[PDB]
Amino acid sequence: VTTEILPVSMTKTSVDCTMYICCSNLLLQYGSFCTQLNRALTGIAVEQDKNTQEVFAFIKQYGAQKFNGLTVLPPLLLGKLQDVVNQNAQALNTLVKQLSSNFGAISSVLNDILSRLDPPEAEVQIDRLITGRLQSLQTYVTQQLIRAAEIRASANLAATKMMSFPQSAPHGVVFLHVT
Amino acid sequence: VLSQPPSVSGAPGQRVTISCTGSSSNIGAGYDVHWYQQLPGTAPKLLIYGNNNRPSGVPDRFSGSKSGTSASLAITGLQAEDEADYYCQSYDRSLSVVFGGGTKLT
Amino acid sequence: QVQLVQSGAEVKKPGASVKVSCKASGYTFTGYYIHWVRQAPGQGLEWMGWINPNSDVTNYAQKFQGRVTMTRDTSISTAYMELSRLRSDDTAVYYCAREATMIRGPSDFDYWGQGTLVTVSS
Repeated sequence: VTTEILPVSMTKTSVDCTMYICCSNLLLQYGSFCTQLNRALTGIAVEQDKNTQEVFAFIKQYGAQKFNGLTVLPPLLLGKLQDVVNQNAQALNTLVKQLSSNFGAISSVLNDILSRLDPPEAEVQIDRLITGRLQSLQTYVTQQLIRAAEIRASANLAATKMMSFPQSAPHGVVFLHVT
Repeated sequence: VLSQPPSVSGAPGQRVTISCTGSSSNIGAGYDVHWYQQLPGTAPKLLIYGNNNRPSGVPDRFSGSKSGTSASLAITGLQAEDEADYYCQSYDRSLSVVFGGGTKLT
Repeated sequence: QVQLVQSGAEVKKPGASVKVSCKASGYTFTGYYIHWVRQAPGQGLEWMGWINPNSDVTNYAQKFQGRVTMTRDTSISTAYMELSRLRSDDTAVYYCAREATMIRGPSDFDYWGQGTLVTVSS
């Protein structure tokens, strides 16, 4: 009997742009890029959901305004799973740590940048800040794309594998192959 | 804005350093100094990003560092291909990028 | 791969304006940045200005304030430069560069464009 462990799932992380960017005029300026990022992230989330459906049939602090709109969507349904969880948490923690950076601005908050600095320079400053946070989210989206491709390949492999006795596991499955 | 030596010379095979001196508002403020190589007749190519990091397609002989309001690039083991224009840059408090002068390593 | 390609050369007379176009391919034009940097022949690179494709807010240098208007067209992924009121000192190669992914403050110009020679004389 040989035991093998296959990842099936990854934590669904959706982003709402309305409080991630923010007035409601910054949303009009910066909504397109964040809309592509949000659409890619919900594509990743729906991909993970049908991965679980096909195979089977900051996360501690979150369990939304405190995290700048960076939420975790709960799904409707031992080494490799530990890497999946650890690098997912590393990606999310790196993202949260990177929103805390000022990104070269006079401050990392939107209240102070409209307070002690003039509007015709504040427009450039706020552009730098919000577009930098959006590029950080772009880097997170790219990492989730490549990792979602990896767990996608593993999920189709597990679906083709589904004598053998299966058991559920956190974000994955385990197979007992009797031979 | 950034002050650099006009040109530098040297025989092939040894280490030579070029500098990049600026004010406290653009290097001393913590902003990343970047270095660029321009071969004659073509667009300048990325040489050093992130002040010490090295991108792909470029060998390890190029190196860079900062200290306070200064930055420095060094080449180790120079050859007949490395004679090209070099530039340094930094961002300021208005986040307006400033390029240094052209250094003619010849 | 990522490539930035420019239009042809211009032999515009003094008093006119340029329409220097920068087509960006291989990457999402929304996001990142499009900077314009000019190089007079025989001198070093000096900056002109950056446009952000998301918001169309500019940042010119203090020398080029009021004469240069960067416009972006995200449908064709192309950044237009309009340097109005040319003089004889504006004969230069007008490079179009792309700022890289920003981590802990602003970063380098990861890819550079082709060379547009704008010569201005009688």
